[PDB]
Amino acid sequence: SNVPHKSSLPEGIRPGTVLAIRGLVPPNASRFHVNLLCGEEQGSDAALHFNPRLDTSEVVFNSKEQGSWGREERGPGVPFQRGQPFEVLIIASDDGFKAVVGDAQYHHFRHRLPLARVRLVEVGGDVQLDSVRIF
Amino acid sequence: SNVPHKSSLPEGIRPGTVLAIRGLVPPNASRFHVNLLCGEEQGSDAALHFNPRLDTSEVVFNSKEQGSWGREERGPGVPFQRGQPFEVLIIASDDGFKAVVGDAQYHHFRHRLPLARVRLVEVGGDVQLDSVRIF
Repeated sequence: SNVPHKSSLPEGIRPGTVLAIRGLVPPNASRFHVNLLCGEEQGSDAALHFNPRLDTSEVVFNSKEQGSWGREERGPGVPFQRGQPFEVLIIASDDGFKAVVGDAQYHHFRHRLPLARVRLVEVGGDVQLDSVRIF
Repeated sequence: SNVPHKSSLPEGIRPGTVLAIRGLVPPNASRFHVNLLCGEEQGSDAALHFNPRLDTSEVVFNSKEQGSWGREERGPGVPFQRGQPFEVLIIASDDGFKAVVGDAQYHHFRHRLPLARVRLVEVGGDVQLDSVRIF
């Protein structure tokens, strides 16, 4: 099911980077995640934690700095559902991350960590990954 | 007939703007183009001219400033096919525009004109335009 999928970013990501994720939410999915991490260690700091929760019908955005999670932000409802495919874009700007779902602007997450700290993209949880691409 | 499509950019563009163009090349197409223009008058500067040419089997990149073109850049082959649909992403970064065709980055066009000058997207030529979206 391609999970957990990891994409190393040796030179980081610059403003104007597009992370395109396509996949299927399987019929009994609880939640999956897309993490922009600062290192490969267990529990690495996270510039972005993108967490669709099918079981609670929420989409959580958060960061992790010096080992402690920030305050969660929530998007406007769950634009995913079990047994349906999806296309997500996570777009890095100078100001934050834009989440696009189903070709529609979904949520904007202001930067909390420096963007230059990102070195790894991880995708895992209850998702059957079609493709992960980084432009 | 066959008038160029125009979309204005109210807030202009900056690092992180993504221009998503989906369409189809007509079966007897010669060429089509996507322009990032700096104004609404005829002949205004083009920060980016993206010009797939089916008749000469190439894709030409260029810029226009005060009526005169610049140095032409070309990409590896032509990832377009007469009669076939396509998806193009033009991604504004800090050092240039990233052009994605299909599922892969095709060319990097380093900025020649200031990014803050772009105010209009124009698409013309032999192309069926299905959707233009700015994220």
